[PDB]
Amino acid sequence: EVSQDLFNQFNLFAQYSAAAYCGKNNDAPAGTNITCTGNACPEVEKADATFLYSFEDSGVGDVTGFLALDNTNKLIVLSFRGSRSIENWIGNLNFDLKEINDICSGCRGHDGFTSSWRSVADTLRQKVEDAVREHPDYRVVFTGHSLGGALATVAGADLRGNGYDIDVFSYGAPRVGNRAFAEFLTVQTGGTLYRITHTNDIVPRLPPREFGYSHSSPEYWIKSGTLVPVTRNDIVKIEGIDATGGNNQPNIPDIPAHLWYFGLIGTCL
Amino acid sequence: EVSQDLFNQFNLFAQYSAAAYCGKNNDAPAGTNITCTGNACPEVEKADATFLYSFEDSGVGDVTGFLALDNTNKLIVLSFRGSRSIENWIGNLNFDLKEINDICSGCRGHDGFTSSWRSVADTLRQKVEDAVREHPDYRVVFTGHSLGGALATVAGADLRGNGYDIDVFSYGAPRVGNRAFAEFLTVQTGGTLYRITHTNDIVPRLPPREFGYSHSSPEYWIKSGTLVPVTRNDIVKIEGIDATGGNNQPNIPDIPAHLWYFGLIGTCL
Amino acid sequence: EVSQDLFNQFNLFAQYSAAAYCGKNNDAPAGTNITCTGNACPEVEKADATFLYSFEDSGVGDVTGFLALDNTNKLIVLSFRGSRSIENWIGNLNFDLKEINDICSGCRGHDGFTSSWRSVADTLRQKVEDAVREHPDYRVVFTGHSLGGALATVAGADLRGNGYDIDVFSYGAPRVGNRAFAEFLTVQTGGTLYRITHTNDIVPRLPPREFGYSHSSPEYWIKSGTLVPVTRNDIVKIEGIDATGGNNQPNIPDIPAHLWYFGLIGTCL
Ligand SMILES: CCCCCCCCCCCCCCCCCCCCCCCCC(=O)OC[C@@H](O)COC(=O)CCCCCCCCCCCCCCCCC
Ligand SMILES: *[C@@H]1O[C@H](CO)[C@@H](O)[C@H](O)[C@H]1NC(C)=O
Ligand SMILES: *C(=O)CCCCCCC
Ligand SMILES: *C(=O)CCCCCCC
Ligand SMILES: *C(=O)CCCCCCC
Ligand SMILES: [Ca+2]
Ligand SMILES: [Ca+2]
Repeated sequence: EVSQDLFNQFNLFAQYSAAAYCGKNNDAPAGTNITCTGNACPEVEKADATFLYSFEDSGVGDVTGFLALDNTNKLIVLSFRGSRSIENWIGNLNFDLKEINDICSGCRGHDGFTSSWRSVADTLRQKVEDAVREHPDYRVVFTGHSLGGALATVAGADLRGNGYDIDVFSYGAPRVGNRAFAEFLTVQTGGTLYRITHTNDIVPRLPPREFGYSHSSPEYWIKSGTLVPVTRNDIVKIEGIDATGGNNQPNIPDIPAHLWYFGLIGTCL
Repeated sequence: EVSQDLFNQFNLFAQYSAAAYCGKNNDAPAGTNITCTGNACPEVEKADATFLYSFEDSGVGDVTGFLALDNTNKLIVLSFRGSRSIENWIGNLNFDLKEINDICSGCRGHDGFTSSWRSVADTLRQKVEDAVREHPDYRVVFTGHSLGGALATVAGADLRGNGYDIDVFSYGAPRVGNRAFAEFLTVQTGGTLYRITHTNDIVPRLPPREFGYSHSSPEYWIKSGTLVPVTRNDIVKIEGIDATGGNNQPNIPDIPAHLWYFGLIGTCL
Repeated sequence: EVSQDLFNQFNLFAQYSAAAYCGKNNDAPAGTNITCTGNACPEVEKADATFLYSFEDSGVGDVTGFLALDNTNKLIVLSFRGSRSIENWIGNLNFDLKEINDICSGCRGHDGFTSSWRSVADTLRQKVEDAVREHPDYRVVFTGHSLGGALATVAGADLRGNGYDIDVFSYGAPRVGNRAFAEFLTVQTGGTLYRITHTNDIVPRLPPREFGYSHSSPEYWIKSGTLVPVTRNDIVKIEGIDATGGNNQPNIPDIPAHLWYFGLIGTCL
C-alpha cells in the first residue's frame, strides 16, 4: 500500500515520463503547452504545464526529453525519454561498469548511462538551475521510463546537494551500477528516489547481478497486471539492497509488463 | 491437405505480401511493373502486374505497401508491408483494445492496427473502388505478412459489404482484436479470410490471449519446416475460434519460422 | 592456450573490429587518425593507424567500415562493421543459401552476406589493391565482428588468389555457407582465417546446422567469461569441420557473451 497522495505523484510522473516519448515533445518551442497523443498524459495536459527546454539527439547516446514548468503543481520537471532509437539501444548495451568517483568513492555505473549523462550534465544542470532561479518556490523532479529512469537516477545522484532538493521517479528502470552505488542511492539526502517496478518486467532485472550490478532501496512494486488499472493498494514498498520478492524474483520475466506503468508507456509516437 | 488451386493462391499472395517489403515497391511510379529482388516474388513478376498506387510513410504507424493491377490473374491486390521501421514497431506496441463498432457491434481491435487503417482508409477505399468500377471482372484481394496481414484483415472487414467481394490472405498475422471481432471475421459474408500460419511462428501467438485477444476461424497451418518447400499436403485447415493444435500450441515459439511462408517473406530490402 | 604473438594479433583485430562500429570511423577524411571512444580500441589508437577509405551504407544491406593504413604493424586493414541498422538486420535474416560458384565450386553462402559482399566487391577490391601497390610489403588483413566477420570471411575467400595474401580475423561470426564453402574456407591458399568465438555466444550457432550451414576449421574458442579479461591460456584451438566442444555445444546460448571479445565490441557509438 501507498498513500493516495504518493499514488497521485506516481501516476503524474509516469505520465511525464510517457510524454517524453512523443516526438513533438522533443523539439517543441519554449513556452508552449505540453500535450501527448492517444491519452498518454491527460493529467499533464490538465495542468498548466509548458516547455522550458525540449531536446533530442543530445550528447552521446541520443539523450532526449524535456524540461517542463508546471504552474498547477508548482514543479520543474526534467523528463528523460527511454529507448526508442537504435542509438539508445546501443547505449544500453554498453554494460561494463565505469568508475563514478565524482559521485561516490567505490561507486561504478553502467558505462552507457553514465557516459550519456556526463555528455549533457553541464547543459541540463544549467537549465535546471536557471528554472530554480526563476521559480524558487517550485519543486525539482527528475523522471523517466526505462533508460530514461536510469538517466534520471544518475542525474539526480550527480546534481543533488546544491541547495534545492531533487526527487527522482523512475519507471521500469534497469540497474544502474554496483552495490556501492546502490547503497549511495539508498542513503543520499537532498531528495528522494522513488524506484517503481511492475510485476515481472524484465528491464529492472538487467543488467543481471552476475555482471556486478545491484539495486538501490526501496522499490515500489506494482503488483497489478498488464492493462489493469493501478490502485494505491496494488503498490508494495519493498526495503533492502537487492531485495527479492518484488520485481527481483526467480520467475520468468516479461516484456509487455515493461510497457504498462499506470498506463501504456513507451508507445507515444 | 488443401486443393492445388487453393495452394496456388496461397503461394501467389505470399509473394504479393513479400513484395510489399521491397523499398522500390513503396515509392514506385504508377503504371510501372512490379518486381522484387532475387526470388522474393517470381510469380508476381511473371504476371502482367503494375502499380496503381505505391505508398510509404502514410497515415499513422508508417503504413506502407501497394495497390496492384494484375491483368494475368485478373486481380486488384492491396498488399500491406509488415513491420520494418521503428514507427511500425511503436504502433505494434499500442496493444490496448479500441472500439470498432462502425465495423461490427461490440468489436474491439488493436489500437495501433485499427488506428493505422483508419488513417488511410478513405484514400485506399477510393482507389480500390475506382479499380473495381473500371475492372468489374477482377477479383479484389487484400494481403500481407505479419503486421501487413493484420492491416489487410482490418481493412477487409471494414470495406466488405459494398457490392464486391474482398478476399483476405494473411501470413503470420497477429491476433487483431477481441472475441467479438474474431467471431465477426469468422462469419462475415462478402469474401473469405484465409489466415495462414507456419509451424511455431511466434507472431500469430501475439498479443497473448490474456490481453483479451482471440483468433478468427479457420486457420491454414503450414506444417513443413523453415526453408522447406511447401506442398499442398503440408497445409492443414483447423476450425474453431482460438483453436489449438495448429500454430496455437503450448510449445516453444520460433522466429525464423515467421519468415518462411512458401518462401522468405519480410527480407526483401 | 595460444602463443603470445597470436594472442596479441587476436586482441588487435578485435579492436579494429570494434572501431568499425564508431560512426566517426565510417566517414572520415583520408589520412586522419583512427580513434574510438571510451577504451574501445586503445591499441589501434596507439598505432600510427590512419584512414585510407571509409564507407557507410554502401551496396545492399548497409555495408559499413573502413580501410586502414597501419605503419606501426605494417598492415592494410579492411574492417567491416557488424550489425547496427535495421537494414543490416534485414540482410541477416536473408538466410537461404545462394550459389557462390565464382568463389568456389559447389559453394553456397548466406544470401544476405553474399549479396552484400557482391554489391561492394569491385569498389573494395580496387581500394585494397591500390593500397597493396602503394605499400607492397604490408600485410592485408580483413576483420570484423558478427556480421562484419561474415563479410570479412566472404570477402577474403573471394579476393585471395590475386598476388597477395589475405588473412581474416573474425569475432563471433555466424556460419556463412554450406559444407563445401566451410571446406574451402578451411583449405584455401593465400591467407589464413582465424575464426574466433566466445563461450556460448549464440551468433556462431546461427544459422543452425539444420538450415544447411557448416563452420570452417579451425575455431579459436575463448573460454573466459563475459566482462572478464582474456589471457592466452583462455583460448583453445579446435580443429574439425563443425567441431563440437568449443562454441558449438548443445547447451544454452547467451547474448551478452556476443558483445565481449577481449573487450566490449559492437557498442562504440
Ligand atoms: C528478436 C528480437 C525481437 C524482435 C524485434 C523487435 C525490435 C525490432 C526493431 C526493428 C526491426 C524491423 C523488423 C524486423 C523484425 C524481425 C523479426 C520479428 C519477429 C518478432 C515479431 C514480433 C511480433 C510482430 C507484431 O506484429 O507485433 C505484435 C504486437 O501485437 C505486439 O504484441 C505484444 O503484445 C508485444 C509482444 C512483445 C514480445 C513478447 C515476448 C514473446 C512471448 C513468447 C515467449 C516464449 C514463451 C514460450 C514458453 C513455452 C514453455 C512454457
Ligand atoms: C496553454 O495552456 C494554457 C491553459 O492551461 C492556455 O494558455 C492555453 O489554453 C494553452 N494554449 C493553447 C494553444 O491551447
Ligand atoms: C526501456 O526498455 C527503454 C525502452 C522502452 C520501450 C518502449 C518502446 C520504445
Ligand atoms: C510483423 O509485424 C512483421 C515482421 C517483420 C518482417 C519479418 C522480419 C524481417
Ligand atoms: C553482428 O552483427 C551482431 C552483433 C552486433 C553488435 C550489436 C550491438 C553491440
Ligand atoms: Ca511482370
Ligand atoms: Ca594513433
